[PDB]
Amino acid sequence: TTNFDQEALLYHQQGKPGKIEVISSKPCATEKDLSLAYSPGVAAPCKAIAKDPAKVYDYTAKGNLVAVISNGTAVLGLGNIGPAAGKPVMEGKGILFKQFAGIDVFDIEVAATDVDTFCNAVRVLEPTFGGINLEDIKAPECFEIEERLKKEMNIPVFHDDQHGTAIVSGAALLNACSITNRKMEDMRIVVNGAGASANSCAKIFIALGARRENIIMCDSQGVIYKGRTAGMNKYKEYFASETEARTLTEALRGADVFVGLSVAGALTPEMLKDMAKDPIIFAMANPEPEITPDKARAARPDAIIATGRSDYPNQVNNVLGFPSIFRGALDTRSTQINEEMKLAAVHALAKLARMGGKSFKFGRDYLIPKPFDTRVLLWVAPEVAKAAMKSGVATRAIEDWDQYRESLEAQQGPSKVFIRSAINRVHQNSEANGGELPRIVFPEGTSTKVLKALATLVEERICQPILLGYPERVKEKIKALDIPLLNDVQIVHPSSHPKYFSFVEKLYSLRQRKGINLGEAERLMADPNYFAAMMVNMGEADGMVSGSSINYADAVRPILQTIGTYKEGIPAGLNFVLLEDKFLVLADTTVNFNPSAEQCAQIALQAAKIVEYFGIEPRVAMLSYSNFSGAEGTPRKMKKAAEIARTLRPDLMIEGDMQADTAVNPEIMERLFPFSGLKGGANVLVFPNLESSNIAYKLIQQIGKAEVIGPFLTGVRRSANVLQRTTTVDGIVNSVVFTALEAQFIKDALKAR
Amino acid sequence: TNFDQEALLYHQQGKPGKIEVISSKPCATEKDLSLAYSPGVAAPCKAIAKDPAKVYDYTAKGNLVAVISNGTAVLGLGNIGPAAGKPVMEGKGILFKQFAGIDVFDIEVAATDVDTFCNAVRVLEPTFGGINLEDIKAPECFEIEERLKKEMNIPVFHDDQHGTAIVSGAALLNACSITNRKMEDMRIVVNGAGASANSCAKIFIALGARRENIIMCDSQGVIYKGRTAGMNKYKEYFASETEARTLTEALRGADVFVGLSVAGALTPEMLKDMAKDPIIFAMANPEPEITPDKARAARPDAIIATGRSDYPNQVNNVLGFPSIFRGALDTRSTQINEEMKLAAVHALAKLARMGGKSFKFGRDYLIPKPFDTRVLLWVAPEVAKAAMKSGVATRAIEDWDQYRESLEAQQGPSKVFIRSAINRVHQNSEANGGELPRIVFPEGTSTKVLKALATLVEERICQPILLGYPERVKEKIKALDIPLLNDVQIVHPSSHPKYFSFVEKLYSLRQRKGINLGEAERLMADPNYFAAMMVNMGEADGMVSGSSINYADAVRPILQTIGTYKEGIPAGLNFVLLEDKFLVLADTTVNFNPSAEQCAQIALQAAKIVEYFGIEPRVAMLSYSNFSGAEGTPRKMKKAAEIARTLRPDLMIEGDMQADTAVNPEIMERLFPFSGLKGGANVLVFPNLESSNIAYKLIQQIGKAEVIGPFLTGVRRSANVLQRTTTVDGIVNSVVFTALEAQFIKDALKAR
Ligand SMILES: CC(=O)SCCNC(=O)CCNC(=O)[C@H](O)C(C)(C)COP(=O)(O)OP(=O)(O)OC[C@H]1O[C@@H](n2cnc3c(N)ncnc32)[C@H](O)[C@@H]1OP(=O)(O)O
Ligand SMILES: CC(=O)SCCNC(=O)CCNC(=O)[C@H](O)C(C)(C)COP(=O)(O)OP(=O)(O)OC[C@H]1O[C@@H](n2cnc3c(N)ncnc32)[C@H](O)[C@@H]1OP(=O)(O)O
Ligand SMILES: CC(=O)SCCNC(=O)CCNC(=O)[C@H](O)C(C)(C)COP(=O)(O)OP(=O)(O)OC[C@H]1O[C@@H](n2cnc3c(N)ncnc32)[C@H](O)[C@@H]1OP(=O)(O)O
Ligand SMILES: CC(=O)SCCNC(=O)CCNC(=O)[C@H](O)C(C)(C)COP(=O)(O)OP(=O)(O)OC[C@H]1O[C@@H](n2cnc3c(N)ncnc32)[C@H](O)[C@@H]1OP(=O)(O)O
Ligand SMILES: NC(=O)c1ccc[n+]([C@@H]2O[C@H](COP(=O)([O-])OP(=O)(O)OC[C@H]3O[C@@H](n4cnc5c(N)ncnc54)[C@H](OP(=O)(O)O)[C@@H]3O)[C@@H](O)[C@H]2O)c1
Ligand SMILES: NC(=O)c1ccc[n+]([C@@H]2O[C@H](COP(=O)([O-])OP(=O)(O)OC[C@H]3O[C@@H](n4cnc5c(N)ncnc54)[C@H](OP(=O)(O)O)[C@@H]3O)[C@@H](O)[C@H]2O)c1
Repeated sequence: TTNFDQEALLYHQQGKPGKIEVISSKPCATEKDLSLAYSPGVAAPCKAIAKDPAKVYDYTAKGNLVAVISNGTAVLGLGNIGPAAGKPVMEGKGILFKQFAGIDVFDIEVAATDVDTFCNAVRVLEPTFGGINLEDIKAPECFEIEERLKKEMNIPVFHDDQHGTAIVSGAALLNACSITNRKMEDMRIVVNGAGASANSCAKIFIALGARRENIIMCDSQGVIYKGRTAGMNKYKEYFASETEARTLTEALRGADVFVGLSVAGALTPEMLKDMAKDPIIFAMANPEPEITPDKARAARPDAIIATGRSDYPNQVNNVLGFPSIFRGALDTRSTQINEEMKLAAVHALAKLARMGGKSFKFGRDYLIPKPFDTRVLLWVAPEVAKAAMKSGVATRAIEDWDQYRESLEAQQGPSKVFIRSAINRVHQNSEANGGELPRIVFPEGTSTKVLKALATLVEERICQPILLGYPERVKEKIKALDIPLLNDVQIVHPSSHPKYFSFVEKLYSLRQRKGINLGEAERLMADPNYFAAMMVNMGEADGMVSGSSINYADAVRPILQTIGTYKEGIPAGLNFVLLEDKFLVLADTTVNFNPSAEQCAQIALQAAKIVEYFGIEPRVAMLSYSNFSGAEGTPRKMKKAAEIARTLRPDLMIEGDMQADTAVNPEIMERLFPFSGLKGGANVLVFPNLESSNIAYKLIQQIGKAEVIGPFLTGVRRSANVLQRTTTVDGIVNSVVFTALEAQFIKDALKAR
Repeated sequence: TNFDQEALLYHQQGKPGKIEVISSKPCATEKDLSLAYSPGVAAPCKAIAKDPAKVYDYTAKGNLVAVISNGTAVLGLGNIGPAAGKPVMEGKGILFKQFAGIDVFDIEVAATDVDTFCNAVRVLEPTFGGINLEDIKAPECFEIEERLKKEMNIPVFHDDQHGTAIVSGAALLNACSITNRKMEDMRIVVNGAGASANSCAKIFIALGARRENIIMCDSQGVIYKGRTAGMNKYKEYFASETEARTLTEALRGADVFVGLSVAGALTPEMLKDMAKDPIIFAMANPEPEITPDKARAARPDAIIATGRSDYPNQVNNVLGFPSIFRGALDTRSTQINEEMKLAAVHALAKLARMGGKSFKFGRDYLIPKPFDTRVLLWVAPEVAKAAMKSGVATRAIEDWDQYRESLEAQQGPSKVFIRSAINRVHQNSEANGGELPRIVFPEGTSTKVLKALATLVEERICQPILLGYPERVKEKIKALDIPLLNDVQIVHPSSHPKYFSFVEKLYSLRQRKGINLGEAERLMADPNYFAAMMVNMGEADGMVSGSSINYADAVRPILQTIGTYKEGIPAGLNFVLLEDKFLVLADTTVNFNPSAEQCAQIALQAAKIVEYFGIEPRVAMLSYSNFSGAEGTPRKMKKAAEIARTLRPDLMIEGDMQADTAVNPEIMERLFPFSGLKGGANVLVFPNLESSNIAYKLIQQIGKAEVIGPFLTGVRRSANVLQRTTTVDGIVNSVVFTALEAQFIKDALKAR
């Protein structure tokens, strides 16, 4: 097993067994609350439901809970493994459910291998569950089970295989047809394979506007022809086309859309020559796609390529369809899931792809929205609800949409989507630039944490790393760590680069009158930190990430000495604390020992600019130990800093001084100090000295369940970032992601000048 | 209906459910998605293919029970349907999680028929690691229990019958063993041997009783031979030899009276006719069967242990199912065995028989209070012993020390710290003749203070001496509609009989510090100064203030009047109660910029409090550098750590560190293995006021941990100052700990 395999194995091993747990929604520790929960004060909701049964949806979590039910017979690529071993997949499905829609998930791995036991056992769980997701059931049992369940149950039932990927496939097909200006009246599709996904795709395409005679079904044995005596399954013979294309090679003559859903290797360049004008190719059977996009473009440049892998664009992911469907169904309190909801979802996905703080560009490489696009939910969950306003079988029938919009936004706070949006923005910036990752120089080439994070960063295509150090030693360390992904990395020895002496001359010219001459300049450039700073300054790299193996002072001194600050800029750290519904920005945590009022105001302005880059209105607060006291010492300095920042940036909302609770709690400020101009809480917090900010952010990172990312060195001319020496692998990954974002922004700003 | 509306908020409150499901493992990134979803999620699956039992090592099956039901008998109500019973099942689940740390699902089976219910629960076997099916109808409960025990391996447990049996046996064994009678030969009569009483009688006969040695008289008369009224196939398991039918003749009141059903049937004439030492268990209906006062008045020589929460000797299921099911789960036990039931009842009896002290085992402490922390820590290991002895646990058994460590970790400070503080307050009050500490509140006309005082006086913690106008505060109390405050003591500072003596003593204290008789008379009108003088002169045990005014103006009179003891420095002490440990931040209120000696003294004081709370203190002098010793704060922190080490050479106090290095053992061991601090630091000493204040306030607000404080340490007497931005529950916690400190200081002053 590789390093990733071992990490995945230990993912469910370390700490508490499993991944999911059940906790009280609100705190319950007091004896009065315990009596409210144990003494017969909890019988009152039962009596309330007694007079109104359906009202239970508002009297419990049933309306916000989804079953995830499987028998362990179609677990990914494992085939039949039994319900016992199908538990971690259900846990992962529930994790994805909560991540992408915010719905509580109950994973039930029922041991009903027989169809009758499944049907007569699932039906009895109806009154206590708000919706069921069937999955991981092998054919042909799954089709019959779902068909019986849909009629025999009065609450929505969804199958991730019978109505799963086919929604994203239909959205991609709609976008491809719009690109090719071809209507659904005369379209040719050959759905290779005879699995659940193939039949689901065929059914939804037929219900979408395709003609059943035009479409054909192909499998391992061959194309189902008229009067076929092989494959006596009812579902297989249902999608039987009267033709003579049993041969695989000749079955694709004049094929408008490949939509291939068979194992890898079923497509060849000679086979690719058999497609019709402007064909569309779909991958299948991860992790090996049906055909590589590069060879498809080389052989047939007029074609359109869609894949099921993260590496190549146009990723068909099953996570785009189910979470929004279920969120819309439950919030609208729908009593069933019909084809109208799925068609509405397909239309919404196609519309979103056709048309944080930015988006992609419509084209041949963007037919469906990326799975990391949060707006997906906001653009398809209401639409399903819209279908619930027309199709029917839905109670409640919410009359508002903005309230629904903000309710949906409440379930996608920064703690869930901030890093995902940052990585998506990095990908958008790289792809819009031609497809080159920013060059990030790592002075610590022989650092275990840096290399272990570089494996993930290279796999995720975030940055192009340039490790500094002796090539032999870093290669030995990579081989010892067993990372078969950094073997092709670029390693640059400091005193071997062709531009090394140019860097020495540049540093000598910069600081000739600051205590450095040629003899000292060469020795300084021998250091990896100074060489990395010079590389970043001179344009040989976009950014740099150092300080993992040394203290912050001697890791940030070369950056300030070489790269320096820009006009009217002060170097300053900056941390993002990603809470449930907001992210706070603490500044500064790393550089300034005891900033004055002017320095505090400048730090506040820099932090506000960084916040505004992310599309969030900044509200600065000058933290202190006193609430608008203005007394001698820190309160006076914070008051003066707030006034200076207000004069510099009048349109903002700055106020000081105040304590942390007054700043970050709008209710406290409104109740106690209604005169202050800061309304709604503060997302930017400027600290009086270094000890306060450093200790506060480290304590929040350690003992607080919230996640902090940083510190990021702001106020420097180029994109230089220093990691805290106590960082972890994930901290390095996040910091490198945001360093790549900053480097791309700085490079784009430089170019557009 | 706000009590129901509280759960309706729990059902809306930006959260539409009483319970919710979160992810213990992180899920925020594409790598995390690959780890949790396909194709990475296939990697553990192939691991489980070799051995199915490895699910207990991979998935959350081990810590997963369910409250299965059908709504046939839900709480104090008859048949209601599976749909309408969900809130009570969710309450059972949250009780499970709170008192045992067990994740629990809420499944309702919409089937009154036995066959479908049994089929569904049997087929849910690999889904769940344990079954706590509860609130099903009877006597079909016996049938479903037997069928499920015979069908699948995982332990099926009916909470009602067996938990009632365990609690009844625990209350009965100690009572019988102290009444000069035996539970095996002396003819006990009891009341009931059916449904839950059937399990009660089975537990009794397993604990010494029998069918022939013990004559059983039922709640529904008697289930002996003859009369066939209200008979079923599962009732004659305890036929007796008494041949009478009427309660007067069938029941002669021989040894005990354990009623579990039917309305109140206990007459004073019958209690007089009872032979000797009436042991009465009158849980029965949701409503009390017979009130304990009437039964006690009927027989003065009677020892009555009712089964209601309104009276002492409480009987509850929280001493039953949680600990025993935790024990069964931890060993991956197969099915449910009687031996574990007798082990649990013996553990409860021993715990009942054997902070500062505990309530005397007499007529009031037959069983401990049904929320005590030691209950689980005692019952669960014994249930594990029984499960191992019965040979039903497939999983191997390790040393019991690690098991006890895990059981203790199941209930960290965040769940039990305030409750244990309240219990210690009550124990100190009981050990002091029932007197409560007198706490004087300078702000007698503060809405938050009065609202918190309602709960504080309802919980019997402190005695308010609210200062201010005797009429204005009464008007405020009437406006806020708090009845319990109608009997509190209101003192006008300028009209108290001891006002002039206090003025004279204040003038004597600070005659050479800018205060003369006129200025002392002017200052004693201040409620803060008067409360401080009251505490200093012993007329009140403690005081809390600052809920409306800023900290400086609220703490200056305390420092000027009460002062600091020898070798003491005033400091603010905050407790951050995390899931596994509690940190102590100091100082957060007073010292603008303490020096090395001041920081060392603050650390010593904080270590003293931590030692008082029964935890080994580990001190860390926080800074922005990691053992750098550079000019400025790092050098001051290093010097302070050295001074504190020389002062108390038995604690582990380590240099200057960042917060992450201090509170994380892994970072400390990996980066700085040359240090003397091991296992993390539970005491943090900050270099200045801004750092500590901002850190504690930010942790309180944006963190998910509970911060209680700040507490004023280093003063001669008990006197705390609340934060201006405090809430009602914060005031409640601060007053609880102020009362605890006042009791400790009064006890210290009583001697010498
Ligand atoms: C995540 C963590 O680990 S946080 C740890 C806490 N932080 C620390 O321990 C480090 C705190 N900072 C410091 O100790 C220092 O201020 C350092 C390391 C930034 C600089 O060391 P110093 O001896 O003060 O300065 P140094 O000689 O390196 O100065 C380098 C350059 O920075 C510039 N500089 C430093 N601070 C500032 C500032 N606030 N504004 C503008 N320029 C500045 C100087 O002008 C100088 O430029 P020059 O070469 O043209 O003269
Ligand atoms: C994306 C995130 O997460 S952070 C988002 C932050 N949002 C913002 O709006 C950031 C605000 N702006 C900034 O931080 C910066 O000032 C930026 C991004 C505008 C970049 O400013 P820069 O382009 O680096 O300024 P710079 O001073 O280098 O450019 C002016 C010229 O002076 C030159 N120059 C100035 N000082 C020096 C020096 N010491 N040595 C050499 N050249 C110098 C530069 O080479 C440049 O010349 P060029 O354009 O021919 O190459
Ligand atoms: C929870 C929150 O909101 S925390 C808010 C942040 N904290 C604050 O704003 C308050 C910080 N503390 C202070 O400002 C001051 O130190 C105060 C208010 C406590 C008192 O300091 P001063 O106002 O200078 O005191 P003052 O001159 O009135 O004397 C008061 C007494 O306190 C004593 N005292 C004050 N600080 C100390 C100390 N660190 N050690 C010993 N004694 C002390 C003085 O000796 C004096 O006693 P004395 O009259 O017998 O000589
Ligand atoms: C419980 C928690 O959570 S925190 C745990 C840790 N807490 C602590 O350590 C708090 C410490 N608080 C205390 O009171 C200390 O334990 C003590 C008892 C040692 C302090 O002693 P003090 O309160 O200073 O009193 P002291 O020992 O001086 O009293 C002896 C005599 O001096 C007299 N006295 C002392 N100071 C004065 C004064 N200013 N004016 C008049 N008489 C005085 C007392 O009247 C007493 O006389 P008596 O024998 O006739 O009764
Ligand atoms: N969007 C996605 O990335 C996505 C979504 C869902 C599922 N999946 C993948 O789908 C798989 C599970 O579902 P499935 O229905 O695809 O399983 P599957 O039915 O086993 O997939 C292959 C089947 O297609 C037929 N087939 C056609 N041409 C074939 C050929 N040349 N070689 C072999 N078989 C050929 C065979 O069926 P006959 O023997 O009956 O002819 C074969 O059993 C997993 O790999 C899962 O990851 C991917
Ligand atoms: N130890 C505990 O914490 C504990 C235990 C149990 C109950 N309670 C409390 O008691 C309430 C629940 O009541 P419950 O009925 O489930 O438990 P219960 O009153 O202790 O059980 C008595 C059972 O006997 C039967 N019975 C026979 N005659 C009866 C009569 N006249 N009235 C009532 N029942 C009669 C009923 O079963 P049939 O309907 O099958 O005859 C009933 O379920 C809740 O408030 C709950 O909190 C607490």
